[PDB]
Amino acid sequence: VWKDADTTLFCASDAKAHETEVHNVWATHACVPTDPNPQEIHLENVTENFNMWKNNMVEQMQEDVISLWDQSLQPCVKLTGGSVIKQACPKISFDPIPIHYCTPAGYVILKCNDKNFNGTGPCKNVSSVQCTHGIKPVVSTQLLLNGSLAEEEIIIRTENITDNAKTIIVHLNKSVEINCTRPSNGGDIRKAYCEINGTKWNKVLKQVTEKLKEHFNNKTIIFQPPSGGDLEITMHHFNCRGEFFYCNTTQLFNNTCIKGCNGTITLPCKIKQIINMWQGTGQAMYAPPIDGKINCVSNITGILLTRDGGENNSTEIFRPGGGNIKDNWRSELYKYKVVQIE
Amino acid sequence: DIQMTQSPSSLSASVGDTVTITCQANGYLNWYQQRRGKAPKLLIYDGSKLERGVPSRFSGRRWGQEYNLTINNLQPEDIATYFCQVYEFVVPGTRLDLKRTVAAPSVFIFPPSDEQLKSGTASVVCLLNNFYPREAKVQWKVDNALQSGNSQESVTEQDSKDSTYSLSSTLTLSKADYEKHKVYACEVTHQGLSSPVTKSFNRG
Amino acid sequence: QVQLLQSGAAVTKPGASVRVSCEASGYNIRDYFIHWWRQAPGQGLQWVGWINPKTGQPNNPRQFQGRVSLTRHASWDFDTYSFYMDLKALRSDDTAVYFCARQRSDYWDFDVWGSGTQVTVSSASTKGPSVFPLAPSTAALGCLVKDYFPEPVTVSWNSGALTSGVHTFPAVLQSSGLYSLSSVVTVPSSSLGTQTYICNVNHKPSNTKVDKKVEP
Ligand SMILES: *[C@@H]1O[C@H](CO)[C@@H](O)[C@H](O)[C@H]1NC(C)=O
Ligand SMILES: *[C@@H]1O[C@H](CO)[C@@H](O)[C@H](O)[C@H]1NC(C)=O
Ligand SMILES: *[C@@H]1O[C@H](CO)[C@@H](O)[C@H](O)[C@H]1NC(C)=O
Ligand SMILES: *[C@@H]1O[C@H](CO)[C@@H](O)[C@H](O)[C@H]1NC(C)=O
Ligand SMILES: *[C@@H]1O[C@H](CO)[C@@H](O)[C@H](O)[C@H]1NC(C)=O
Ligand SMILES: *[C@@H]1O[C@H](CO)[C@@H](O)[C@H](O)[C@H]1NC(C)=O
Ligand SMILES: *[C@@H]1O[C@H](CO)[C@@H](O)[C@H](O)[C@H]1NC(C)=O
Ligand SMILES: *[C@@H]1O[C@H](CO)[C@@H](O)[C@H](O)[C@H]1NC(C)=O
Ligand SMILES: *[C@@H]1O[C@H](CO)[C@@H](O)[C@H](O)[C@H]1NC(C)=O
Ligand SMILES: *[C@@H]1O[C@H](CO)[C@@H](O)[C@H](O)[C@H]1NC(C)=O
Ligand SMILES: *[C@@H]1O[C@H](CO)[C@@H](O)[C@H](O)[C@H]1NC(C)=O
Repeated sequence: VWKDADTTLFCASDAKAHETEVHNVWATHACVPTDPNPQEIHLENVTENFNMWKNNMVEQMQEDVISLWDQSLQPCVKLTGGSVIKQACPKISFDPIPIHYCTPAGYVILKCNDKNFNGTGPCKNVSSVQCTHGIKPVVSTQLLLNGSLAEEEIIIRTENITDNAKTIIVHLNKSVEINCTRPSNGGDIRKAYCEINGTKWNKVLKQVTEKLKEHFNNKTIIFQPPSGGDLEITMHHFNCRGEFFYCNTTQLFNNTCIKGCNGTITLPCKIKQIINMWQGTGQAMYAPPIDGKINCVSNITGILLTRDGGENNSTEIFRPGGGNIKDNWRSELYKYKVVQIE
Repeated sequence: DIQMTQSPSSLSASVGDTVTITCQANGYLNWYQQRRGKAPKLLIYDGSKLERGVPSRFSGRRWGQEYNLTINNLQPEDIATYFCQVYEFVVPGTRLDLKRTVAAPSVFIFPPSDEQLKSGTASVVCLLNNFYPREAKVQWKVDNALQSGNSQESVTEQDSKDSTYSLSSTLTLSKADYEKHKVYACEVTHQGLSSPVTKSFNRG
Repeated sequence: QVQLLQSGAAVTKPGASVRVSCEASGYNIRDYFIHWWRQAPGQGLQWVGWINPKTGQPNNPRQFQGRVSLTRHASWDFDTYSFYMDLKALRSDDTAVYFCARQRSDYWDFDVWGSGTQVTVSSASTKGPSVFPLAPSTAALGCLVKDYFPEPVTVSWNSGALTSGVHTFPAVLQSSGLYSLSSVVTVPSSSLGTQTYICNVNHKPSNTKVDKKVEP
């Protein structure tokens, strides 16, 4: 017998002490080494309720990354209320590493094994572990990168789908590479591009529309561009090698392709020095991009969408979304829950 | 796919009374009060949870698919429109009024001003004054002919004290047509009046 | 103390554009969604959309899609915010009171509302009203306020000395495009002959002030 409880976790990783990479340095001082052989025990005939949307595990990972970024990439310029801060802002090595979250003495983590679990409700196949799986603290919008895949089939997560103010998380059951480079000799040095296999993407994209039909009474499913807002959300915002990329994904949500829709899709990108910090603390300013080829190959494993409100009846409309980076952490911790041993 | 309906949409009750209205929705329902010309005021959230700084007369029942809104000890300040809301969806609402001040209208008739006739326009105004209930019937007779299509009437909100209404009907026609007939009548029909009251005047 | 303050009334020709503002203050503003609503004359409310203050993200229904643009900007200390609604290509039936409100919970409960902003859409240039007298015959009398645009006018009597039994009817929309109302009052029969009765009419949009004396 136990009970749902909150407490301070701790973290584990395989940070190398010689690495100058920023995630490596942080985890070297904040995290314990990983356990070679972790135990998992499957609990017989036990049912626990989960709620990925009210899971304090998230808050803590959030504090971790905010602290990671605040120590590691500080801008040349930032605002503080009504004052301008100037500091040295040198280039850094940037490649996020998997971080496991671990309970202290007197607590455990409960894990859901139901393959079609949406994140909110009863779970029948429950086990127990000492730590989560390794989670890369990847920050991005619109698309979810380098995460974990649903064990087939595809899953829709919300909290309340009938609420249009509630972000929808689509969890893929097969991944699609995304290949982004700012070419060698830099001639706009800020001009970059992202490449996706259209044949693979459009099949997956069609399947998502099929699953959305299940939650929306066989209505027609249409994708549309973001309606407005900060550039960090209208574009596909992410960090690669320390540089701030913004990509146009109009071509990524093409309803006609769901003729010549099989070719390699190329998305136009740009590297920006002036940004709005995801921490929510206003504008910052960074140095021009480094020299040479800058390449990021990632897996798309999930999408964040927002449904148009109001009376539509005939159709439902879905535009890409984001901004709340806690939702990135929710996409990986949806299956975990802390309890205290009574 | 959220659907919701309303209840009677118009009812009347006396001072210090208990009134209820019902909606039938499938989501988080809220209740608002709106006085004429002003912004809405929240009264109840989630069906039963009473908003602070709001008289304890109000309450809500959260059983099944229907949502009740109750008002005890009806005060003069409580007279306004009320409506429910689920997410982005809202119903028109339900008007409110009191009872039992059964009074006849003080029916008057007004000819056009001489200053008006210089600009080639004649507006005849018939006035009903202080009555209850609001249901009345006004028809213009010109030389004993029913006038239809060329009339605009206007109604006031229920007066705070005497609890009565007022209606003003304006017949509007060209100067040439006004100087064409002699007798203009403004017959009035009310449930209170034993007989229809007819007021008239001869042009000149 | 929380506070939502909306801008002054608007008047425009069809096909044009208008911007209404909403300024929030005394609370933690990044933590709440702001919705816009509108109310056409004699009609119920109608959802215009929401905007996330943190990101600027808008959500609008099908009809206002294409038109309408929700925006926000914050002060230096993030202590005060301004929320704009830019409605494009105005149609006559866009005439409504535009509200802004705060969404407190997931209950979509709105506890704090803006005062409202009057937005009038039509042709019809600004015109003062003509005030004609309504001769009396207890008895009754009043004034006729014909042909003005836009609303509203404010009618009193004897510079606000006579308020008893005053019935100022809500204006009506004449087929021309101009509004018109009527103000009346009731007095004893012995009143006529000694007392001076004056109706005070003000139409600010045309800067037209008129004091008329009613008499048999
Ligand atoms: C529960 O889930 C695990 C997956 O980790 C699976 O291997 C196991 O067979 C399931 N147990 C039962 C009996 O459903
Ligand atoms: C997730 O599953 C639970 C249990 O069936 C259900 O209550 C909830 O509505 C589901 N969420 C959705 C529809 O995504
Ligand atoms: C890309 O996804 C594949 C599985 O489809 C996986 O093997 C690989 O680890 C992923 N690459 C990453 C996360 O860098
Ligand atoms: C992923 O799930 C869909 C149904 O949601 C299913 O059609 C498909 O077979 C699954 N993909 C794979 C690779 O198994
Ligand atoms: C990614 O794209 C670049 C440039 O088009 C190409 O050189 C590289 O081979 C691609 N990498 C992979 C693994 O797809
Ligand atoms: C692109 O995606 C399709 C769909 O799976 C795949 O079959 C094809 O081999 C890919 N094209 C490449 C890797 O050249
Ligand atoms: C993305 O590209 C499309 C098509 O070129 C363009 O219409 C749109 O303005 C772009 N979106 C953003 C946010 O830059
Ligand atoms: C979808 O893709 C097709 C194939 O390239 C393209 O021609 C078309 O313009 C796209 N549809 C849009 C963006 O309207
Ligand atoms: C995903 O993983 C690959 C290495 O496996 C890395 O190169 C890439 O930077 C990661 N994605 C992002 C945007 O961090
Ligand atoms: C979500 O909200 C609805 C409407 O208020 C409520 O009836 C329902 O129980 C909730 N469902 C979920 C998925 O939590
Ligand atoms: C008010 O609501 C309750 C709950 O549904 C309902 O049973 C009852 O009939 C209503 N009360 C009145 C006075 O009709």
